[PDB]
Amino acid sequence: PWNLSNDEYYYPK
Amino acid sequence: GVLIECDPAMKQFLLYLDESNALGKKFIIQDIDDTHVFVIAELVNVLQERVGEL
Amino acid sequence: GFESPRPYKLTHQVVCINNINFQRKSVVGFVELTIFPTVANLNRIKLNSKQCRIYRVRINDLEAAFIYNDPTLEVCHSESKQRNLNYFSNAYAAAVSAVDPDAGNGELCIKVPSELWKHVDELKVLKIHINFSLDQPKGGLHFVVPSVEGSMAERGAHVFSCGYQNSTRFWFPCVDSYSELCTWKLEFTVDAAMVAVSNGDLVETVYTHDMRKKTFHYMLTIPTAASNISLAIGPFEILVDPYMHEVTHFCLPQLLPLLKHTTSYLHEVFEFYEEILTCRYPYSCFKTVFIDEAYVEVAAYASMSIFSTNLLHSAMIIDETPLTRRCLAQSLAQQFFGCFISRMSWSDEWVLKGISGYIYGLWMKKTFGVNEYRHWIKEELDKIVAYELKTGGVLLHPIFNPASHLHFSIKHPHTLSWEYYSMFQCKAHLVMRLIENRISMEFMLQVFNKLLSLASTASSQKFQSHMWSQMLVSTSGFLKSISNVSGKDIQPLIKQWVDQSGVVKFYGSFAFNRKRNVLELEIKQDYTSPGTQKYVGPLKVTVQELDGSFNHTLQIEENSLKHDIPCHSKSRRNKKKKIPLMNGEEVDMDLSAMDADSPLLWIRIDPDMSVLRKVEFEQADFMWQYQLRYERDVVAQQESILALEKFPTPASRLALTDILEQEQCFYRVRMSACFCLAKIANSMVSTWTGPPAMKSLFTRMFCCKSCPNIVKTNNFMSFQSYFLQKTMPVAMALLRDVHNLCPKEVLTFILDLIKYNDNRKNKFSDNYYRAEMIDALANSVTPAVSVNNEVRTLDNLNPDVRLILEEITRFLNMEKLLPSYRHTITVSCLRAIRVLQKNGHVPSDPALFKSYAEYGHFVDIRIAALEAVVDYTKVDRSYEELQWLLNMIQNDPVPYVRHKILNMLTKNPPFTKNMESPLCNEALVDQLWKLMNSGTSHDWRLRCGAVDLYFTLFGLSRPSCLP
Amino acid sequence: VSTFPLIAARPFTIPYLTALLPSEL
Repeated sequence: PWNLSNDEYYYPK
Repeated sequence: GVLIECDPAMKQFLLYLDESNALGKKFIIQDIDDTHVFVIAELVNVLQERVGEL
Repeated sequence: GFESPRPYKLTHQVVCINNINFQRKSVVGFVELTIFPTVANLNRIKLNSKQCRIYRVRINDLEAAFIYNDPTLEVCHSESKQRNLNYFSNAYAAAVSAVDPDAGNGELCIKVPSELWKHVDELKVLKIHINFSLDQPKGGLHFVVPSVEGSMAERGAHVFSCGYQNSTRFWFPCVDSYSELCTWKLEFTVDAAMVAVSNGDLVETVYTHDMRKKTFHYMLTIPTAASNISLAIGPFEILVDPYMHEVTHFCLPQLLPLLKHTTSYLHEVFEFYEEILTCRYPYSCFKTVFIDEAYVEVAAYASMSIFSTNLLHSAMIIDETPLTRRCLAQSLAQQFFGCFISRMSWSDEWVLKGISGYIYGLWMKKTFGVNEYRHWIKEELDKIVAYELKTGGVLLHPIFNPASHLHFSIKHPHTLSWEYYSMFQCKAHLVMRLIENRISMEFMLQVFNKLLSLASTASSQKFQSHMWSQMLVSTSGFLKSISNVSGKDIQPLIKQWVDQSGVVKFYGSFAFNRKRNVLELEIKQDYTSPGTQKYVGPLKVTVQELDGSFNHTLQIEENSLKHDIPCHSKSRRNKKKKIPLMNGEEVDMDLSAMDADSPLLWIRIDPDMSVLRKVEFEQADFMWQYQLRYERDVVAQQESILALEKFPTPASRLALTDILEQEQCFYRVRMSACFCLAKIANSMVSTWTGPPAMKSLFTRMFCCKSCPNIVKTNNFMSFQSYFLQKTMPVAMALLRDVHNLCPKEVLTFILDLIKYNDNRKNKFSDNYYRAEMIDALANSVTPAVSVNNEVRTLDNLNPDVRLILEEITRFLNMEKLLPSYRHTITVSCLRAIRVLQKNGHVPSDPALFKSYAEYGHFVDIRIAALEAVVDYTKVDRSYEELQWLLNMIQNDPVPYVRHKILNMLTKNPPFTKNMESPLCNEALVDQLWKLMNSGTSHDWRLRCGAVDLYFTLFGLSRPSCLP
Repeated sequence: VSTFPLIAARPFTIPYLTALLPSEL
């Protein structure tokens, strides 16, 4: 129901 | 390759010749452990001359 | 340039519908077309019509003579003894081409009266007034009339237009092609308590003189095709969007709060699609209708979308919010690029499907993150390589057969198999991602904005198609607009991935040359398989060495096999320094497993998925473990999980367990690591030291600190440990002991997870977690040890299975009194009873599933019960159950259920062509040939499903089991 | 009937109302 992709740890910028 | 059994403190002696000799591409082709190294066949008799200083 | 295949040009069409009778399932109406002949001596005018009884036709108020014949009603003759499928496919393609409006043809042939020939030679207007009647439609308009008494608005009866592609001929006579654009005037005289939703904007709503009926007048000034015109008449609850005010949402009665919560996100979808493209939404209104017994889950017409009510959820329902959200998003993407910009031929359909799927993927990227985007792209690519290696290949943009490796003709959308249609849309959006890879994303959005801007300057003119054909896109026009905005042409990429119909297969293996410090890759292609083709372009490879991550481009010509790339130092093993990753960060790695002589940690062939490929790389197991742990790409973590199943060493168990314990890993990687850890644990029995896999980890993550066997009370507010918590016992139940039986330590753990479940404290529902608990109980069932075919009775039941059977009985009975959100526990318990019947535990009796497959049940229960009956008639070779299923295909009220029964009977067939079965009569061949020929003549999706079933059962040649 | 009795499946006239609607709210 939300983002749930830990994007700040895989693509930090 | 050519299996050569040596001393752990003496293994790095042949590694210094690898980065200094410009004859071929690379002297040591494979390093098993601290007491086993490999080599293109040609420098055992030449190494016997360096025993006088070693 | 667009030249019409029709000799006339249609300008305006009036569709008036009166007398919608819900008791008799009947509509009456007329249709008035305004055509301009482009060629003199027009004589006959050929229109499209199915199922409508044509009463009279008047051309310019003069009585005209029409003749009707539909060759697609009975495709082959009844007295032809042919029984092969290639004959039927050619005859069906010829029959569909004989009613095709994309040629000059059509089903209703009207003859122009003689006195109008001097009006038609000097090209002046003709106004054709047909009046028709649908007596009891089997297609097109679907009447959902419940059997509660009361008025038709009090019982909840409604009509909606169903079908796919050109299926508007099924409820009024038209020119049912996507290329005949005209303006529209739509009047519907419905009951006073009902509302009629359609395309355009509602100009007025007048009462009738008795005030018992009212007429809804719609006008559509944007020129759309007849195939984009829809209708939904019912007692709908109206809800104006509180954010965007031209958007109205219609639901069935008593479902207004679900509609309020569900359609509350749609303004963000509107804002996204209007800011990546720079055109505003082209239509003046937007209407979302939620209905019962829908054809597809989401249909998109001009200025209107028809969804099923099964998408409506409340605020406490998770695991359904993203699915409904993305259904709304792809309906809006098709509003932009399937309904406003239309198709010029049946070729150039890949353009529209690709643009719709590509901008919907951009929406998914922004909304759910780049990681969910990569996971979705990888699952679509795996889907297409599985389908293309299975059967032939999908050919985007064929040229008119061009694809003769497959049992249907690809000249028309209504002869395609449904799986081919799904894979067509899938491959179209992946090829559009490839075009974005060659020509950057901002230029791609500029292409789309140029197409939309040409269409919207075209959409306001009044000239009858002098300029209205700029709203139709083609392949050549799309490539020309790409070449206009970028200066590069993509003709090699178009020639490889569109015109050629194949995917590539890569087999890679490396060797590190220590002497010259190089990495010798060895990439060979399998190009002799039936689905494959040969790749000769460039290929990216990413090598992670100790000095960092380096990309290399390899030129893979036909005669190429060995590619020598250079390698860097290994001075980050001399000192302990951090090894820099693919992104800017750097980590501490345990380099004890790495080789001493090689610096390279892992290799990835084609990391960005820049080709349509299937890679089979041969790394070492420590390289797969390093790629699982320290990679910053989710597709590489997934492929390392997939490749670690072949290496059951304890270092791989440590790698997957460290992935499972790790938050700040993407959650769908941990959900895969559960099943990978279960498979590895099953393979290293008689070596496993401590407890079963993931149990201690479950008690560490999700149970109480003071009580290990009591689970914590449910708080599902994190949405990543919720998914991991509900997927971990399902994988944990696949554990097996040395005796091949599930251990009683994991089964007891699952039963204690079921008993101590308390959900009185979270703001979310528990139906999916409990349904997954039933799925975990079903996974633990091993086949029973029947002796001398002993009858399975209650006393000789397994002591393990009696607990499982008690739990699923309790769950199903409690669902009968307190139901779940979509009867998820009914579906899970029916699936588990079929699991217990598939092994020798419960008697193999289909009567329970036959009672759950009746008409009055929810559609998820119906398809789960019918899946159980299809599995039963495959295993027990039942003749009467197959006749039951074929009868249910012939006469069921819901056509989605008929399509699903044909689909499940194709996926899990009762016999294949290789099998000798008792169910290989001439009677079954005659029944299935009659089902292809007649019987399925009203749906275009049941007929392709019957063709698929006949192909799966009897093959392309003559049925063998026949005189 | 004594061991594992199942309540029989009855069809609804309108099944989406008993499926989709929440009961505790």
